[PDB]
Amino acid sequence: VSTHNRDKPWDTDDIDKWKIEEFKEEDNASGQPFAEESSFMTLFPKYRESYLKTIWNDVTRALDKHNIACVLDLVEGSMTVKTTRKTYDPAIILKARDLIKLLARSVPFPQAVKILQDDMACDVIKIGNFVTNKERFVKRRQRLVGPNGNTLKALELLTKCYILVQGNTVSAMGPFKGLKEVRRVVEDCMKNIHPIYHIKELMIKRELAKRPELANEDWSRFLPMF
RNA sequence: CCUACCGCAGUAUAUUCCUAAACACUAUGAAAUGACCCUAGUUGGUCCAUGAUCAUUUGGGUAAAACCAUACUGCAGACAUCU
Repeated sequence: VSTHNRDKPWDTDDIDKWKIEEFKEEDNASGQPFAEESSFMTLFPKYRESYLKTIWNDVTRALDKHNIACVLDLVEGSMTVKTTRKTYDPAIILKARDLIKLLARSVPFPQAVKILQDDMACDVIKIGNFVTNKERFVKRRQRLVGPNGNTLKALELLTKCYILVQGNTVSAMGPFKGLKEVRRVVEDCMKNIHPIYHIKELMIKRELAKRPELANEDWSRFLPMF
């Protein structure tokens, strides 16, 4: 019910709106760097520490590709990413903040480095606050993994996203629709709705998306209630 | 009578060619709207015809000296007259 909405004839259906253009150093017509240095700081758990000790230079090399300074201070236990004068991309500092958050949340660096690509996007879901009891929290966290990781793989097959369940956080790296789907699955799993309940619904949704006629109509009649 | 050690002065401590590297010079073309660096400036900093900063190869230069140890060579056995 989009009341009082004007028409948009300038929009073209042939143009791929989902397409993403690359960026270059000459892309900005200002010709000048950022006026103020912008930094993002995160903390990491102590058990990550030594692993970061062995990876950080490589991390710096990755940020050396994107002209972003980085620092890792063990005494505060913090990692900070800073924009530089040679930096020309305004969103790469946000992607570096996502990178250090993913590195703190136990995502390995060969997987975590791909967040610097424009296509990838990450979501960190906090699951410590849903239930207070320890045994129920452990059980519901094991529901996501299941036996031998299998349903977790199914969740990957549900979303085409890298999913890592560590401590109080679920880290998901992938497309935005898969991020929203795995957010739904993780929150409903922490609210004791079983993961297979959403896995079967996602499979039925994919089968309905296979048929364009079913995709035109509502899937709620065909799909079982949950 | 001789030999070795002892004293002092020397020589060698690998040699020749090619090549790699460092430092500096020299030859050629580029200079005052001169060149370089820094989240970078109401005049920032550094170098600069007393040669900066890039090239181009033009060719040659430097990498010692002293001492110890080892091996060899030579010089002398010296209390110093000299009026």
